[PDB]
Amino acid sequence: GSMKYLNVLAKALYDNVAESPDELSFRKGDIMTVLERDTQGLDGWWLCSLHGRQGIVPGNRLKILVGMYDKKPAGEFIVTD
Repeated sequence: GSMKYLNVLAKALYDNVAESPDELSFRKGDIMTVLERDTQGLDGWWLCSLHGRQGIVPGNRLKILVGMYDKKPAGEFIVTD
């Protein structure tokens, strides 16, 4: 239905440390779900979710992996045109 998320994940190829709580701290080998891309108007920065938080992550350090095919059916949203 309407208002569905991407529900694709990506594996970190490189590690980082986050200086802000709005930024995600991840390490190489870890996997996070990508919710949307270019989330701050910055090309290549994706809004990912990991460890109970969501935050900005440089997608240039991630590799997209389809880890889930089954997912919520969603669709619970108002009508839109």
